[PDB]
Amino acid sequence: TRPNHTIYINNLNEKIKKDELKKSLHAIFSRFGQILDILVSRSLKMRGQAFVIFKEVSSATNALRSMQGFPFYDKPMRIQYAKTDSDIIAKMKGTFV
Amino acid sequence: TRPNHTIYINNLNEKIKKDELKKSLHAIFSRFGQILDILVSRSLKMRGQAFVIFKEVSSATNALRSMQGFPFYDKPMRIQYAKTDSDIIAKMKGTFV
Amino acid sequence: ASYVKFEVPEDMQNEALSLLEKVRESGKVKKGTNETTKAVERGLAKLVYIAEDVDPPEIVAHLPLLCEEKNVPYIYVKSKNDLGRAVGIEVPCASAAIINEGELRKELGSLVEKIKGL
RNA sequence: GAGGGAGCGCCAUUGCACUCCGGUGCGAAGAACUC
Repeated sequence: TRPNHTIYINNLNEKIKKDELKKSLHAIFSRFGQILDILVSRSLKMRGQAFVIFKEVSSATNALRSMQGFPFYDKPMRIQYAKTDSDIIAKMKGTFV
Repeated sequence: TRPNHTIYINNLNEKIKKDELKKSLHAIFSRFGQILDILVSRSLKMRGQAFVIFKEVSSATNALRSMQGFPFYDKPMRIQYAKTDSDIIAKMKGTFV
Repeated sequence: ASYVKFEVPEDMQNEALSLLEKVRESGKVKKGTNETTKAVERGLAKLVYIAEDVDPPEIVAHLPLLCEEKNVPYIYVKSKNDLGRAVGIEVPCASAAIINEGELRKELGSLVEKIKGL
């Protein structure tokens, strides 16, 4: 997929409450640049994805080369770029990715 | 230092509240094995430091080698081993007094 | 003086503030005058505290009369500072309201049944 | 403003704990946050 300032992570641990999950993404991705918003899925039963929205695409691609496969809560993140404005739709629809 | 079940992390970002920080360190350290406890305080003398108590010292040394200098909250952690066993490790060998 | 509709004697005010120091660890109390005005019109309050020395009287002046309209007990206490340390906050507090009868209901029902006799 | 309900700054601190505990301005007379 072509670059985009939002990265789309899945294989996130589903069982983890979501404020904590957002904050733990922040813990590990603030290093790469200003985050406008962290957007996690909901919930618990369906799988786990989240969009982290960087403000500059170079930071997003930085997250992606670096944190690929990193074991977040003992589950290696499968990380790619978000597709054509997937994040703004996922925030609509209600419920939460 | 001699290896130890417990790692001593410092140069942590001190602006972050206690439970958020404990659960961010479980997020990035669970990977290396069972964590018996994570002890953080923000007393004047314990700002910016945390103790992570692994159950097997191999988890501690794999953790200390992998996460060395990892920018947690945009700040490279200093990981070394704890100088003395944590009380709970002490009781598991008992040793505790 | 003078949005106080009735006077109440010191040591009944003091089991009141100490009793409210003890209800936070069984039930639930709402602190500050916006959450207590909201405790009451929601229709949930079971007894509400008003400080006597709040300094634009109008901050709490509507509380006595919007306790009489839907029949909620209320008690006056002298310093907002003591109600502040009573509810557990670190500033002063103009008015509070217990909202859950977690387990001490007899001991406050007595206390209300002392509010009536004035 | 409507919601909301307790934090938000500054100075100092690089500090090895497992009884808790620096200073200080603002904050229930409403912090953060959402709209």
